[PDB]
Amino acid sequence: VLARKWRPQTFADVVGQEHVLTALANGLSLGRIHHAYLFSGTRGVGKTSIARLLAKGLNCETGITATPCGVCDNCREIEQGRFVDLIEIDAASRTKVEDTRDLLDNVQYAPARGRFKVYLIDEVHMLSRHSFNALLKTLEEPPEHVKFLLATTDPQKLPVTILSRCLQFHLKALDVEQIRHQLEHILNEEHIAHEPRALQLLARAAEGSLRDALSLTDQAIASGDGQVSTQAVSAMLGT
Ligand SMILES: Nc1ncnc2c1ncn2[C@@H]1O[C@H](COP(=O)(O)OP(=O)(O)OP(O)(O)=S)[C@@H](O)[C@H]1O
Ligand SMILES: [Zn+2]
Repeated sequence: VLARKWRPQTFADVVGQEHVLTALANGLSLGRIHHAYLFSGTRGVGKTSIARLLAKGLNCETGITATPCGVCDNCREIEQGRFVDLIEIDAASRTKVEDTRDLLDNVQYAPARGRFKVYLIDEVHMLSRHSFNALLKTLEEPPEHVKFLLATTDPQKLPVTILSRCLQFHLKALDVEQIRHQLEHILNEEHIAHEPRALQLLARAAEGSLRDALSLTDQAIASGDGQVSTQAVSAMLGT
């Protein structure tokens, strides 16, 4: 679907989180790396995308950069989600509760391939109290070669002892114009027909989320004869 196909592959592909992208790039470019990053914000605004690019910028074979090359093996594997040094943890999953608990109790201090062992934790506020302390403990005695990239829609639900040990970045819900322009850009690249009004209606219905925006666009295309027209979208949205 559009959402997976148009996942940001470079900071330049990211829509509207400038204040965050400028700080991450400055830090990366000057070799100033903190041990833990926290990305907060609502739904589908780009938290995981940015965390993933940061992990990519940190392990690029080309060197620590704010512009991962995107063609080296480390970059390709991270992209595929099959990189040995990018350990993805989902605190919100009912199914991976043990793996979540175990991996955090057994941090692998030495990367096997890349220069850093990276942990990316989704919805970190949903971790058990046990794991919170496991994490805290690691953030208190920062293993080198190991970086923690946390994401969450509710930073406040997080123990202040942990929040305090991260570099916090607050992502904003995206503007109607920010979303509208991205949809237009994507549809132009896909060579899919669209009408101005139709895109305005989808951007508005997305209500701040680029992911919901792409999901609504994919539904529009599928139910509207392989195109995005004002008439078909209005009917679909109940305009
Ligand atoms: N700022 C953005 N710029 C460009 N595309 C984006 C942006 N935010 C979201 N997208 C699209 O939305 C999809 C999901 O975005 P994510 O980065 O996973 O959002 P998120 O903020 O982590 O959302 P959750 O998991 O619901 S909290 C991506 O694969 C993109 O196609
Ligand atoms: Zn690379």
